[PDB]
Amino acid sequence: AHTMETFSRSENETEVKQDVKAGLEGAVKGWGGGATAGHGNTQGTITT
Amino acid sequence: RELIVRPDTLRAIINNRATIETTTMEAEFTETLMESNYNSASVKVSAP
Repeated sequence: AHTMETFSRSENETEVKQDVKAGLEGAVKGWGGGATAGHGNTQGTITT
Repeated sequence: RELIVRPDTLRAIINNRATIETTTMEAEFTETLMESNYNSASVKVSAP
């Protein structure tokens, strides 16, 4: 009797994040103002 | 239809080497992709 068993497994995982933020403000003689902006990006990957 | 005449005997050899063979193969594959975004904007204006 002869038995042969072979097993292989590969797991790969990847994650990327990227956040950007910006802002502005100012006022003269009470004529005020402000602004703000943002951006995001998240990418994941799982391979088995 | 019978092509040849029935013989009185047969030439034979004996072989009793029994064999059992089993093969199993399994394969799996998984692939997950994830993405996400966000955008933000804020604005403000002022006066007295």
